[PDB]
Amino acid sequence: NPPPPETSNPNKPKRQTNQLQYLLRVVLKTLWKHQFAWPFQQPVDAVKLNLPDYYKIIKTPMDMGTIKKRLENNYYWNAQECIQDFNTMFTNCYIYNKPGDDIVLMAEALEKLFLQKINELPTEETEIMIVQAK
Amino acid sequence: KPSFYVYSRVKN
Repeated sequence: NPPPPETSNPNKPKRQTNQLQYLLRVVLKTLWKHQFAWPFQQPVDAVKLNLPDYYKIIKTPMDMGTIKKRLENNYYWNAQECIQDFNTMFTNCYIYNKPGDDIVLMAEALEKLFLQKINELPTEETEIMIVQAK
Repeated sequence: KPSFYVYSRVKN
């Protein structure tokens, strides 16, 4: 099993804006308690699930746990890359699996809810906190 | 573990 994506970087700055705060407190909150949230709350354990070719095909793995801990530690710079992480999770599920599979339908429902919630995003980004690299 | 095959099902 490959290591999970980093959630903190000493060479990267730490930023918190109103949109990232919203993504953590509303979007990630409401997608975490969704009924179809469990297959995307952990990194894909390709060893354990008989999926040896998974990381040949998913070159950027992503899960709601990694995104959650990235938002908690203020690892992101702005909201766009957190939204990109969510979209990468959904697209990883899509590319890896088949359009009629149950997990693809679950990811599609999650993505629809996510797109609604991010449509409810604050339009103007306001910086709350910034810390330079250590 | 029974509650594991449920994981292995929705990721054929």
